[PDB]
Amino acid sequence: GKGDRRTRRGKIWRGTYGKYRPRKK
Amino acid sequence: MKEGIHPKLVPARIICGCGNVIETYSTKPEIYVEVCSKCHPFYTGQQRFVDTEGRVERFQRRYGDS
Amino acid sequence: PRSLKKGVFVDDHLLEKVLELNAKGEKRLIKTWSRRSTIVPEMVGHTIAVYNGKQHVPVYITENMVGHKLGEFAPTRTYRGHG
Amino acid sequence: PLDVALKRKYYEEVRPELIRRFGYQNVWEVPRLEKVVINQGLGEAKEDARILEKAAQELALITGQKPAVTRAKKSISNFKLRKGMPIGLRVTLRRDRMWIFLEKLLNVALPRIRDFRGLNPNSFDGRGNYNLGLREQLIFPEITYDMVDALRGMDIAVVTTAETDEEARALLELLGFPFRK
Amino acid sequence: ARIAGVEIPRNKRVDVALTYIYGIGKARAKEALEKTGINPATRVKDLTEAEVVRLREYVENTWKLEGELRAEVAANIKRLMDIGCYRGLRHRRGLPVRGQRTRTNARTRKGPRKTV
RNA sequence: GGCGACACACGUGCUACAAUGCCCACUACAAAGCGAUGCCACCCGGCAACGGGGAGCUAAUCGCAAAAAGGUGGGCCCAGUUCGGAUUGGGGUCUGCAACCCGACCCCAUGAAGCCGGAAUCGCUAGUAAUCGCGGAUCAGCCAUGCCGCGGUGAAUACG
RNA sequence: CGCGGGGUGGAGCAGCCCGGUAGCUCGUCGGGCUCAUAACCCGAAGGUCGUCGGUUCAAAUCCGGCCCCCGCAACCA
RNA sequence: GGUGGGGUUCCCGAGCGGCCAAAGGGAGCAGACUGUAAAUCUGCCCGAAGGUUCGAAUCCUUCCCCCACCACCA
RNA sequence: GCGGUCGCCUCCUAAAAGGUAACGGAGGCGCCCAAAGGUCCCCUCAGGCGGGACGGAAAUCCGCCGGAGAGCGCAAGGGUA
Ligand SMILES: [Mg+2]
Ligand SMILES: [Mg+2]
Ligand SMILES: [Mg+2]
Ligand SMILES: [Mg+2]
Ligand SMILES: [Mg+2]
Ligand SMILES: [Mg+2]
Ligand SMILES: [Mg+2]
Ligand SMILES: [Mg+2]
Ligand SMILES: [Mg+2]
Ligand SMILES: [Mg+2]
Ligand SMILES: [Mg+2]
Ligand SMILES: [Mg+2]
Ligand SMILES: [Mg+2]
Ligand SMILES: [Mg+2]
Ligand SMILES: [Mg+2]
Ligand SMILES: [Mg+2]
Ligand SMILES: [Mg+2]
Ligand SMILES: [Mg+2]
Ligand SMILES: [Mg+2]
Ligand SMILES: [Mg+2]
Ligand SMILES: [Mg+2]
Ligand SMILES: [Mg+2]
Ligand SMILES: [Mg+2]
Ligand SMILES: [Mg+2]
Ligand SMILES: [Mg+2]
Repeated sequence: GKGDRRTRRGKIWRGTYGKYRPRKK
Repeated sequence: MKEGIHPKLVPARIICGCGNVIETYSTKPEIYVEVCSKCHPFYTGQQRFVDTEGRVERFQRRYGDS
Repeated sequence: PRSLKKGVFVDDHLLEKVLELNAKGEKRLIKTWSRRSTIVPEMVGHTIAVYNGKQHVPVYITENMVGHKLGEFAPTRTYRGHG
Repeated sequence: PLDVALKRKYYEEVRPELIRRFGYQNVWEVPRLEKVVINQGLGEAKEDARILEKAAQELALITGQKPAVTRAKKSISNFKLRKGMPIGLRVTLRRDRMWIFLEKLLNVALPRIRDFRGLNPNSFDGRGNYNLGLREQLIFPEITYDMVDALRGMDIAVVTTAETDEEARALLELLGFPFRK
Repeated sequence: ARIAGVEIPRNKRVDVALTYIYGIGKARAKEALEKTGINPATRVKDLTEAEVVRLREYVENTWKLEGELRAEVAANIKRLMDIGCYRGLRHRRGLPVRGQRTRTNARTRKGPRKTV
């Protein structure tokens, strides 16, 4: 959920990046 | 011992992270065991695995030079 | 948690006076307004009077206080409960 | 079943080291193990005997003896308990069967206790017997974890012919009891 | 089957069932799977009792776990108190430790409300 | 130093309590704004935050940029659970003279309350409500879930 | 002195017969409605049972004492 | 001691030889209406043993209690 | 008169046999148990101290010490391992 920083959409919520939301194309 | 209504208690085979415990002598022969110690896992012949002692230490070290 | 790991910041106001108290032959009570700094190892066994905003609180210093700031041992508020 | 490794280990390891240490003049004077008595206070089950009989089924499985039932000596009101109700189970065991049980207890049971930095060495009662309590019953090999309705522990009492404490310690030490030093 | 302390998981999946241990989950799970070369999609209900000891010893000996962890966590927390530090006496008062605000809902740390 | 207190009480909110749902992969389609004392492609090291290196752009040129929901495929199988992420332990990145009080962020561990909410009470009549992301302002950094805007998909119902 | 009844949350009352888990109305506290108060609505807290002994496994409850209370009595003289 | 009535789902209550989860009422729960409280409305949910028949809550024997009544007391 | 009382058991009064009074001091009974009865066979308390998971002043368990202070259905007395 948007409050678990350890999920994809979690990190999208705070709009940060990381292991669970890496920046790539 | 009273005859009837009593468990058999027959010579058995116990296994573990180690080899076999030959002694046994219990009802329900051939039993499996999580971890037996006295073959020296678990604090006997203590390995003290994943030990630390770093509570004071860590901020004494990396902070030493940095 | 938190951070530095390059620079390990501590004020040089007192670090001077502490280093000078290392090899002096004397140990006494050093009044400081610096809670921003970090404590030890050359600090340990020394008594520092730290400011909470109101006064300087005496604090004895020992080894398990290591990585900690000097303001942690000088709390700023006064509570004693509600009722 | 007269072999029993621990029994032997008492005679060909322990008895000798014992005489060497305390310097006993007589054959009999050196400490013997008599009587490990196991006991469950079960008063958690009062008006339900169904809970009791499953627990005595349990002991027999680990001990090899059907336990006794202990009954309320006096009525004590504050927690239930009128007089004569079943309180818990108690089994005495000796002579071989104590051996075969103590053997398992040392090699298997105690290793399977969460934490377990070893057995507290103040439980020697000063006339030289030792006592220990256990939290759950599945630390014994005979228990399968799918047979447990609820975890109930016990009291183990071990009696020595050792007149003193320091002696009784030695005996159990040398038998391989993991004391916390 | 059994793991440090006891903690028997069952059915579900090997990788998920390892979460159910204290000290382990997500990251520490999926890692110990490939390092013992075991399929995480497999149900623990059925596997080789080999993969069971491969898993056990790794996980048990790699990093400290339920009994040992829980006592170490409690250990620092003791040291935070009794040293007298602010981090510590917020552990004393059962109050919030890192920042936040106690004027309104602290509840998790504070406990149920006691009205007046 | 305090405005950050905390037995408590209230307003406005965010995240939820799950299977029209959660997680992982791959794959799409916007608008408005912003930036050369800044925006930063691309390459390397790092699990990552980020750190190096470094090209373009005074910008319909180059950059923030990935839009998210959605689509496909696979997993979870009704469980206080692969729901939910509160607390707390440890480990680090960055701004800054300085993050103890009081920062934001990353990772490992921890996983709380919560199973749709008493009396009551709020919004909304259409590209509205619901839901989904994105941008600015202020600003070193940020406690922004706020505010002011942008488009994405897109209901119900008005007897009277 | 005599006899009968009693004493329990802040108030007023049940419960005591018949041993085992203290209830009711009001009041108090937190919320709701109101511009606001009162009424009303949704929640909550609060008593060791006058006191000291005793009986029992267990006493507000059964027994004894003391202490206050209400009622009746004190006639022939 | 005697006579007559009983005994039904939590309470009351009708209860019949062709089955009557067993009328009905209220209580409880969930809905609708709601200033408060209700009223109204909709759904949810055979004393005992034995015995007679194919069928027993129904008929008989028996047993246990209740209610009622009359009578007696050395 | 009013009040209390009225038979039964226990203790004291009662003066070391028995018995003995007062509106002398204190308590109890009007039941109970098909086992709480007969017999045979075993067993021995309370309490204190040390030990022992949930177990606390006391649930059950183990050690030692404890000659009866426990128990004997109910009041007291006598009795009693
Ligand atoms: Mg989640
Ligand atoms: Mg002894
Ligand atoms: Mg604060
Ligand atoms: Mg403010
Ligand atoms: Mg908000
Ligand atoms: Mg152009
Ligand atoms: Mg819950
Ligand atoms: Mg701070
Ligand atoms: Mg659920
Ligand atoms: Mg709500
Ligand atoms: Mg309109
Ligand atoms: Mg959502
Ligand atoms: Mg935003
Ligand atoms: Mg009010
Ligand atoms: Mg009002
Ligand atoms: Mg009493
Ligand atoms: Mg006259
Ligand atoms: Mg209403
Ligand atoms: Mg008279
Ligand atoms: Mg005489
Ligand atoms: Mg005489
Ligand atoms: Mg009398
Ligand atoms: Mg005793
Ligand atoms: Mg004792
Ligand atoms: Mg006696």
